[PDB]
Amino acid sequence: SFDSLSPQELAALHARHQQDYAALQGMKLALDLTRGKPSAEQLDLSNQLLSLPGDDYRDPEGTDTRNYGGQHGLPGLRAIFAELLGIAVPNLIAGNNSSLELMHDIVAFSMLYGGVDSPRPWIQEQDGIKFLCPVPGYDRHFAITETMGIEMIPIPMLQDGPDVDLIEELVAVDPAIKGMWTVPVFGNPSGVTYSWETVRRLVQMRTAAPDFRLFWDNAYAVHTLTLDFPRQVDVLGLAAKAGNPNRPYVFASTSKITFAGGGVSFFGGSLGNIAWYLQYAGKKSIGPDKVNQLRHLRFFGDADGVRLHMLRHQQILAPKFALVAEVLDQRLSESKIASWTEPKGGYFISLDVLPGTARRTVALAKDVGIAVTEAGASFPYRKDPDDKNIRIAPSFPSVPDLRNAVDGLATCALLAATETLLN
Amino acid sequence: SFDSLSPQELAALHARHQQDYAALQGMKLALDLTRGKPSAEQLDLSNQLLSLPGDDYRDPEGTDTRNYGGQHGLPGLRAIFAELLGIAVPNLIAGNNSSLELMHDIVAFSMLYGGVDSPRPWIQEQDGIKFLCPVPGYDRHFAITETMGIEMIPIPMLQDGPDVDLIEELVAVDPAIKGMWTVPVFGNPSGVTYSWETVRRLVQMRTAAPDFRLFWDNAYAVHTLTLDFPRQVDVLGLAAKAGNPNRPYVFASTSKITFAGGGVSFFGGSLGNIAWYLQYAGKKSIGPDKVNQLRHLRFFGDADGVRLHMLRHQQILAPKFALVAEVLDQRLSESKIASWTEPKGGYFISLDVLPGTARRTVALAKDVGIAVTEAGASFPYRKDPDDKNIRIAPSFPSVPDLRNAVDGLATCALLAATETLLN
Ligand SMILES: Cc1ncc(COP(=O)(O)O)c(/C=N/[C@@H](CC(=O)c2ccccc2N)C(=O)O)c1O
Ligand SMILES: Cc1ncc(COP(=O)(O)O)c(CN)c1O
Ligand SMILES: O=C(O)c1cc(O)c2ccccc2n1
Repeated sequence: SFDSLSPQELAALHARHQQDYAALQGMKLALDLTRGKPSAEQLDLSNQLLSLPGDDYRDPEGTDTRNYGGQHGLPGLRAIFAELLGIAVPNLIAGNNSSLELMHDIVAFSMLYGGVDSPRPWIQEQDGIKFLCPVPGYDRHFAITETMGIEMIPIPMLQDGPDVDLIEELVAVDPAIKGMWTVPVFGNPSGVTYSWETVRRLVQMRTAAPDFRLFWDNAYAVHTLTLDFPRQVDVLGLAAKAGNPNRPYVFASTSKITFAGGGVSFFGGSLGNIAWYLQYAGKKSIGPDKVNQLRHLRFFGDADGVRLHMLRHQQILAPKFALVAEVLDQRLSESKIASWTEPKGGYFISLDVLPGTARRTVALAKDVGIAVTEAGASFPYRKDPDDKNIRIAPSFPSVPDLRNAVDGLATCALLAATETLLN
Repeated sequence: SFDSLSPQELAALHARHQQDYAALQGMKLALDLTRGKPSAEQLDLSNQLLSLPGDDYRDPEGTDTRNYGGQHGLPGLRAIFAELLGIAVPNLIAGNNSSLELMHDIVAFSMLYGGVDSPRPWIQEQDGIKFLCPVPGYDRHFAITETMGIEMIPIPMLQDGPDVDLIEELVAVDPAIKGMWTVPVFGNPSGVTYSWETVRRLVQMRTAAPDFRLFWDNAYAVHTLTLDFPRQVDVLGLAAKAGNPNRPYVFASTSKITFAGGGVSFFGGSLGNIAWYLQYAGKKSIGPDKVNQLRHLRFFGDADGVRLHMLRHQQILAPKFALVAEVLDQRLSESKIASWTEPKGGYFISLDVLPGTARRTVALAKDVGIAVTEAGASFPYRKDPDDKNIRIAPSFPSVPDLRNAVDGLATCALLAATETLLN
């Protein structure tokens, strides 16, 4: 254990780490733990999509999916995800291949036009616009707010959601706070799922801004690492009962169900928000790709079809997550320099190494050929005040590559730890 | 000859037309000439896309199209349209199913961020922003500028392009004019193709705004109604020789080549404009749908494959355009109340009836069950100052429906003419 270590014991331990690191570099590795994309083996599960939908190009309504028209998306596919998400079909639309693009356009519409009940477009707010950002969180959420000039306020994540006490306090006195980024199930990468009590408070709390929005990015809605699927909290129902029906914007995607970048996105909200979004989305496109929505409807068949498909993903992913946890445990637990999540779903593991050493750890790994996500990536402005957090993405590499990559990463974290202790 | 006539005879002809209109009212019609979309017969030409790409999900470069990554689009598909458009592959990207969406986002980026060489974002221009709009023009272009609060200035269309003399005088002295909408080949709905000399002048003219842009929406680039395809003028090359390389934004689409709403879009520009667009598009999406780009590349094979496919469209469309022309000629020519285009390509015929009667003509047709595009639809703010222009969309209906609909429209146009003449 490294808080109990003598001065000689630390110098010798640092020396052993130096040899481990020397040995590691001599292996000339070329490994990568940085992107959360499905493995080829996962993608193969959806290869039937590559020959679908075949000659019958009509959906169950009789719609010719090959021709212009229809902003809402195919109702038959929406009905499947309506069940999975617990959102009524009229409150859910299906888009193109990117939920991020839906999230981006909603922010852009808010800047240029204002939301459905905004006093003015957000670009006209002379004191600027703020979003609350539970951390660790999703760097592509932060990039959207950063690029639009929206200030980001980081919020600690707790076991069953973010720090709602803190959130409630900020929004009570600051009318400039217009939004909050969330991934409310198996968060990227905390792995935290918001409890019902957390959700109830977030949709009931009084906000100084009358048009405050929850960006409810349910990217991992069905993405279990066990054989159970999580119950979806009824965020839209709770918000309406609280008198804030327009507050949540719900997003989902099949990027990690079928093809990453070749899937279908979803947006859910109040009827007022659906009409608001479609009014402005109609200036941008005649409508989404109905053929790809038809392929997905034919492939899935129904919601049980999606569930069955997700357990097939789970059987591939779960051993990779178990391996990462075991390796971190065997290399790091005794030193007590680190801690990590053991998620029940989602695509990431969040590792905290010794404070003050995360950047160094990442740099050490890069010079032995192990690519590790940049330090601070899960924080707005890439600013991790403790310089401790590293994201690990287990999905893509083979099991043997994953073992080599995480064992090397652990070697780098230990040497970085002894380096800082000696100073 | 209506305009030279004899008052009881004018009254008698009006009585004649009324009998024609009563007859039309009997036939209990339900017809529609408003839909600029491919017929089901045209869409059938591309039904093999519904089973593509099949088992081989890799492009020629080995890219797994089922997984994340890559903003430019598949190089093999870009190479086909690079040849068709005369734009080098690095200067052309392929998007999702909507070129309109590319145009919208570029305008949105210009408002929020400014273009690559703008002095400031357009939303920071205290005197506002204007676009030049050749008329008749594309209403969805006008909807983008209208929704963004960009003032539109209509420009008369002439035989070989818009009124370049007028355009040159406006842009030289007004720094608020930032852009011009164009459809430079087979314009929607004028059918006018910009001449080589016109293109040359538009890319050389001095503009008061240093970041003036030509929105070069080449929607109908290969969409001939004869057995020959137009030359593509090298707008990007000519602009670069003029010292204005950033001036043109080129757009294209397969919406009327393969599936309308299920095709692939394209954006072309200087290397600076490509990098500028992708920088901000990268905040919106991880990237476009490579699998649909793969289906199109596999379906088309090469540029000659696209050309032959377009000739298959021409065989379906040309008799429909010929029928409309034949009916208008036989019913309206003697009266001299009207004139219409005879386009060599594109999707529309532009009809001018007697000035002051277009709104009435449309109402009369609707009241006998013939839906006709509303007066002013091809003008910014829906303002046709002469109340004469009607757009005809020949592509969608069957030959018998097209014949009945255009013949009905003529009766309404004739009846509307005699009404105003007696008044
Ligand atoms: C919470 C949340 N919301 C939306 C999305 C995007 O989903 P859409 O495809 O529908 O737009 C995500 C996805 N995250 C992944 C994927 C990712 O970034 C990535 C980026 C570049 C190259 C490869 C990649 N694998 C990651 O963080 O690595 C996400 O976690
Ligand atoms: C001139 C023009 N530009 C753009 C578009 C939009 O095409 P897309 O389907 O690629 O958005 C159309 C529709 N045919 C059009 O006529
Ligand atoms: O939904 C539509 O029917 C629609 C909308 C458009 O902008 C079109 C443009 C060109 C051609 C057909 C079009 N059709």
